Amino acid sequence: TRRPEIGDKFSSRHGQKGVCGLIVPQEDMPFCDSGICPDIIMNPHGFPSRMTVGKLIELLAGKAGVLDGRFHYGTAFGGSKVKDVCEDLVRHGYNYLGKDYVTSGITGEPLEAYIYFGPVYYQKLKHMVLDKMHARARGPRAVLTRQPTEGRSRDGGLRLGEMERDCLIGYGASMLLLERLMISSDAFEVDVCGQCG
Amino acid sequence: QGRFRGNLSGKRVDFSGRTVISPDPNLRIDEVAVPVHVAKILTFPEKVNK
Amino acid sequence: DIVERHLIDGDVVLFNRQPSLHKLSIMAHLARVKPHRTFRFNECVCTPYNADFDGDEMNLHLPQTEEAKAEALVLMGTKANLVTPRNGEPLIAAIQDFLTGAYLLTLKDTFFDRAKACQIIASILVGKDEKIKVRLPPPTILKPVTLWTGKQIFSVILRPSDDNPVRANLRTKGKQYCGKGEDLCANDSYVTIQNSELMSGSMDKGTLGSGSKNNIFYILLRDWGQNEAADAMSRLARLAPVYLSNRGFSIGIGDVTPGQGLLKAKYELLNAGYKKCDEYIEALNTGKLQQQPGCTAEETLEALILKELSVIRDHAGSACLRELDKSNSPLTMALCGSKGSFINISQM
Amino acid sequence: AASQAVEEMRSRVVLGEFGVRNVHTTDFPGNYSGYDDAWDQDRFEKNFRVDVVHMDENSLEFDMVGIDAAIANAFRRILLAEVPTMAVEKVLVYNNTSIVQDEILAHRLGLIPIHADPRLFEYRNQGDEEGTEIDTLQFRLQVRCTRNPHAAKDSSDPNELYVNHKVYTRHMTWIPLGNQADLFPEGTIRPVHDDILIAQLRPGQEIDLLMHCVKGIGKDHAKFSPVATASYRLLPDITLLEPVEGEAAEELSRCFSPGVIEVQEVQGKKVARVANPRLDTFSREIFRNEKLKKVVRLARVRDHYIFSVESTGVLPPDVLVSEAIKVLMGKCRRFLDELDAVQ
Amino acid sequence: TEFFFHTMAGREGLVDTAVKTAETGYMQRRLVKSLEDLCSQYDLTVRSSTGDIIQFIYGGDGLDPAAMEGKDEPLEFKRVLDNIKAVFPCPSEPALSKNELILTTESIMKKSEFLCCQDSFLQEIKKFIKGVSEKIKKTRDKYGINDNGTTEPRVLYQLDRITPTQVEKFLETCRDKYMRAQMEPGSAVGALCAQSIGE
Amino acid sequence: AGILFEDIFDVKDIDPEGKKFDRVSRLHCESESFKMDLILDVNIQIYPVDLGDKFRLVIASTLYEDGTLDDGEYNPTDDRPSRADQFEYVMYGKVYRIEGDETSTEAATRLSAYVSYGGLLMRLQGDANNLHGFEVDSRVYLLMKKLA
Amino acid sequence: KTALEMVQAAGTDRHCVTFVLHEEDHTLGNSLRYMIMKNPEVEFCGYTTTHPSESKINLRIQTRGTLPAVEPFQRGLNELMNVCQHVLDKFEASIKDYKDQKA
Amino acid sequence: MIIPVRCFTCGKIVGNKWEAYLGLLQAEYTEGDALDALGLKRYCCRRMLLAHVDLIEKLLNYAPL
Amino acid sequence: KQAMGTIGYNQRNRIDTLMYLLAYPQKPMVKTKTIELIEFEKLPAGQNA
RNA sequence: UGCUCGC
Ligand SMILES: Nc1nc2c(ncn2[C@@H]2O[C@H](COP(=O)(O)OP(=O)(O)OP(=O)(O)O)[C@@H](O)[C@H]2O)c(=O)[nH]1
Ligand SMILES: Nc1ncnc2c1ncn2[C@@H]1O[C@H](COP(=O)(O)OP(=O)(O)OP(=O)(O)O)C[C@H]1O
Ligand SMILES: [Mg+2]
Ligand SMILES: [Zn+2]
Ligand SMILES: [Zn+2]
Repeated sequence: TRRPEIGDKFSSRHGQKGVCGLIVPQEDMPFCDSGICPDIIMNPHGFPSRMTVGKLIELLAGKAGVLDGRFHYGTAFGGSKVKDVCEDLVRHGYNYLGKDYVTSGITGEPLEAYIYFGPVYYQKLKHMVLDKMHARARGPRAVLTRQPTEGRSRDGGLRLGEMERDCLIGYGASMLLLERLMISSDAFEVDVCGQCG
Repeated sequence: QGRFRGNLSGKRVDFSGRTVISPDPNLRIDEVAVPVHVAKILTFPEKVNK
Repeated sequence: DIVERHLIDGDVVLFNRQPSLHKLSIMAHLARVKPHRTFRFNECVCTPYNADFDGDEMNLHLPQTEEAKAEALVLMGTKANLVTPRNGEPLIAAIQDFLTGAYLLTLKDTFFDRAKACQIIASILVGKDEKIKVRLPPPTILKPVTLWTGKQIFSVILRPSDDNPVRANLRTKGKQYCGKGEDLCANDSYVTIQNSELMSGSMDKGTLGSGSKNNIFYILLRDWGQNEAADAMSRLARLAPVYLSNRGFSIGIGDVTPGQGLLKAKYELLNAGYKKCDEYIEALNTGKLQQQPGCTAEETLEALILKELSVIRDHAGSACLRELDKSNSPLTMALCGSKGSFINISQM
Repeated sequence: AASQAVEEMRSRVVLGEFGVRNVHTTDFPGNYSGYDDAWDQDRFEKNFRVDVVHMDENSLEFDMVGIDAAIANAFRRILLAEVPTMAVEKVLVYNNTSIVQDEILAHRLGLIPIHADPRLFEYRNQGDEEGTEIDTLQFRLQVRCTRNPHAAKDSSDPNELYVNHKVYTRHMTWIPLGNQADLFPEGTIRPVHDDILIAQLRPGQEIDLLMHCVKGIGKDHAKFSPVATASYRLLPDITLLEPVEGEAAEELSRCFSPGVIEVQEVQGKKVARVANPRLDTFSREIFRNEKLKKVVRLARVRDHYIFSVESTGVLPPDVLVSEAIKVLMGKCRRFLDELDAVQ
Repeated sequence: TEFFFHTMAGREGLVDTAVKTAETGYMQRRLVKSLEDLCSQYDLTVRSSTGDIIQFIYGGDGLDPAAMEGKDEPLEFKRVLDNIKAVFPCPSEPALSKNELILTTESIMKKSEFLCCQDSFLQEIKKFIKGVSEKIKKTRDKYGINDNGTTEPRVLYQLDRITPTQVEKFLETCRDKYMRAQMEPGSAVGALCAQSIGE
Repeated sequence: AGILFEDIFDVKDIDPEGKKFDRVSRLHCESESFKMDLILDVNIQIYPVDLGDKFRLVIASTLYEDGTLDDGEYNPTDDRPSRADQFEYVMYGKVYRIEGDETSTEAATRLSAYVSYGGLLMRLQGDANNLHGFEVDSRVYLLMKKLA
Repeated sequence: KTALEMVQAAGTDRHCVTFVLHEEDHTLGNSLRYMIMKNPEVEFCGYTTTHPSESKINLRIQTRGTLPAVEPFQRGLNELMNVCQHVLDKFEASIKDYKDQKA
Repeated sequence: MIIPVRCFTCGKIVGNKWEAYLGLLQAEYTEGDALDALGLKRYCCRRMLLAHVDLIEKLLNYAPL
Repeated sequence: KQAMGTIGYNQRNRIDTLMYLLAYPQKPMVKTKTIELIEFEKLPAGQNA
């Protein structure tokens, strides 16, 4: 039984994949006049570059629906129009654009700009930080080449690829490259004859 | 996957970890946050001196 | 004796993203242990790693040699690799939610009282900045009301304490600069800073971003060393989010809705473009059409139709930009250059 | 004039079409020239007042006049997180054959509020999982679902076919420890709502468990939060710049809340006026009408906060506000004692 | 139809990026494998692993591309002069004329520490000094400023105000920046070039 | 007296390029005694102005009329007889630019002082004789009082 | 071990002091900031959070003259305590008269 | 699977108002009027009760029993 | 295609090498007609927040 | 070895 934490990947049914960056308490969350605190706070900067107006339309339709007890339709090339959900919002006493007067929870003072609140259908993805967390000690090595194994289920270590070697060369760190690729990976002591080679 | 490209030029090493990243502005640009779990696994050999 | 100690604070540690395009894809940082389970770092270093925090997995290596540790800290130090070797442009700079926050902070509309200004200034007094004096700047307006402008609060980041020898000076043009004001632009888009004090202009990607030269952090790096630039970036990353959260910045469906004049202009432009395209079609199909040089008649018609459609597009975009009111979150983020542009706004 | 603008900035918070202005608290010494905003206990005790407008079970609404946004937010946050209560923490399970998962069952049991008075208990020390009479409570839940011996031939509804198929929280039985039976009369220690559906069972399945509840604050976990919704809002004060009459006045009654703007026929013509600005929620629908934008001025009173506190039923909300103020006083006293010990 | 066309364009962009990833990966691999041998020696000559010289001096001048402040230029003399004037404003020293500025520049440049500097940078410094001296002369001719220092409106001296202290600071700063912007011996210039071309 | 400049100005335009900012406006003003043009950013929210307003403006080195230039730090709480008592709108800024007029190619006698009151721009242009005492990197006080 | 004082530098200057408060949050920080900002002898008052993971806050006080900046701290604490006592008494009296007039 | 006891956003007790809501669905009440009669003013509890799917009985149909 | 949620009514008796289930799945408020056609609302894979 | 994924 797992609880959402830092590192869990979340989707918002619009290709806006995200990772939980911080878990703030309830009192730190901003609150409206009715006292509702948001569960998920998403960055607005993701909207202009991606032009996800459909997300805003879905939010508005969902807010109107949860206000009037209906299920609006987001059918392709159709569905409920913006005018209908705006009328549903203005009828219930809320703003016709979703933006509501919100007071900051931290300072206790109202915000200079209204906040876009609304119910969004967020879906959690199978990509978890707990399953993806990996750390490699000395551990086991392969029989053929005495190097760490490949995968995490095999208790493997991370590989310094060719491009990483190129970057280390460009930096000029000869000792670090030597320690990584020789000392810490496949160091060995052989016996060579100086006569025959 | 040959010896030169898979075992000589680029090979696997230990004392390393892989984890998903998350933002944290309260840290300096030259600092990185490491989980306690990975920190207990990745060890550093320190020589005893005076 | 050798003691295999746990990873503690201060250890130099390599941090890398497996897709490596340039050398800045892997850097040596200082490890700080946290109770969570993710690799956390300052978002200003996101541009070198080309990360976007949408599930990217990054690698973290621990050197097992003092010589390797020292070489990593010196050669691959984050403060020592603030600029790419390709063209010298700074990559580690302000990013989204830092360009917009600083832009809204340095706007001429900002006027803070003593309490809010003191709070915003103290928001950065953590870590090594706990052993310095605040040096509260004198207020601009004092007789009617004592108000501190946002530009002074931003300049406090450059020179926090009295003993700080940082004297930043810069004179450049912004993104929305008219071209004739010469530090007197109506939009106030001429950046001018004297003695680490923002005298005129508003911060944007052209001055705080990782685009090219004339960056304030680049000037600090080239004039006063790496440590001062790193401290300024840390103060910015600790100050801008606090003010951005205390002020509030949101986008709604009403921020992208078209106006009545915009709809009328779009209708007229579509009608005119369709009429001209029909005229061109009739001229090519029935009769002789003026053939452009270097191409056939069909390619000439294609070019003319593309020109008419682009005319419609750009005129509708200009009409939408003119009819849009200020404080619009898409327009605000497009002006500062943090994310998006006028083309995306016109399309959406 | 300038004085009117200064007073509006220092007393009112204006809500514009695109953004809100005058949101920062500025009544501080040195910010204003013609005003001595230095702290005065006498003026504060004179101007401050509390007026309760509505008070029923698990619901309170009261207006505070003279307090600031900082202290109001502090009270709200203390009520939300720093008020300690009793909630289920430990779950000992004996042969849980239910379809509902054991961890999910424990999580659902933890969210169930307890009517026990938290002031009569203490915080459990670090460790000590066995628990003592002072700092724990035990609730036994043993439900065995079986087929009804007497039912109809069809019995399509599960109610007639099976008995105890829905394990409500009323099946929880408080088991006294030590002398808790004598201190607490029968019926006091019990679930709050008594109708919460914990799980649903089938014949053959059985749910047997014991629940150890200890004192805790809402900051540690949301299950200790006594208040369901504890918030505060600035008191609106809608003002008319020019007298609005005629049919457009009716539009005002349709632009704002139905209960704030009232139309009256003083001379046979309808004229609108503000009746009760409290009921308005500031939907900002007056900005849609082009003509009626420059005739009204929406504003919020800075030093007038209407607090609405809806609790979960653990204790009446007035005692909750009292305990929040007591917790703030205790924090202040602890810090004063620490400072005195330092010096 | 518009949605279908937009999806077509998006898929075209996606396949373009998919091909570009592998193509540039192979190109970067080849470029780095070819260029990884070069290194900047201590005699300012770039030589290969076998000892053969590729360049007698890197880039013809020997400056670090990472420390290139201007547009393929080591310093922006205008910004440096403005910074020197702003950081060290000397109010107790009189302004300099064109002849005095040229004289003090020629006197400072002929010192020993400026001999090891490259001739092109010194010529650029002389050109910038001559340009700013011509600007000061034009300003003083427009506003009738006398070089004796006895003009009644002293604010006229604030138009183009320069003091020998600021001149020395500017020259020393330019010399230090040019010295610290040169190629540090031992740097893997070939790998840096390969990466800066492949990225 | 530390009065560097003092003159009565009349406003000729409020916003020649439109209502850019809600709180700040770019007033253009002309003096009566001399031909001193003034382009000044003012805060209309706390100090409203009109098109036909006429106001006296004084740029002083110090805020104390006795000549004490001790301005290491300003304490708003301190109460003492100062120059700001005789004016209504007081700003604190620094003269950050002194630029000669480039329109007149020869025999030019006009200068311009650019002062930044925390980003609020003030260009005072006119005869160099009136601008005596203005120096770069010098912090001054602006005092504006509307007249009848 | 809860509230600890820190001088501005090694010189041990009493004008600029930093109080580090443990197991606290924005509530008490903002309340004390508001209660001590009204003190005319305080030039700069400001509270901040080091990191959301750990529960600690840092307040910084810089006075005007030669105040040790510890006396304004105790002054603000006592003023906040008095305000809390007054609002508690007023709320109790209000609830009592409401209960009396309701029946 | 089953109706949650606490609301995600606010925290109002909503698990005890599920079956009665079903009764309001067994009666002639619609969604909106039933949610209003149940005492859910804020839209968060309305979304909690309306968007909830009762999957516990479908699982009990597959229970061992 | 990687969304977490319920699989079917027999997800408890089903034993697979890896299964992800949601504690309190909720049907979307803005549902397409395709959702009603494929009966996705009977087996949601997300929550409305 | 195969394949589905994660950027
Ligand atoms: N068909 C099939 N071939 C496999 C499998 N695993 C490995 N191979 C073949 O073996 C080669 C790779 O061998 P490895 O995966 O290194 O074998 P390994 O994991 O070292 O084997 P162990 O030492 O037993 O763990 C490939 O070329 C495959 O053709 C498998 O599961 N199925
Ligand atoms: N095949 C690959 N090779 C190298 N890097 C990859 C590959 N696939 C994904 N990545 C990583 O993911 C990043 C690609 O993201 P990018 O293409 O810039 O945005 P995007 O996926 O188009 O998102 P939008 O569709 O714009 O929202 C950059 C790269 O480091
Ligand atoms: Mg990514
Ligand atoms: Zn041999
Ligand atoms: Zn709710």
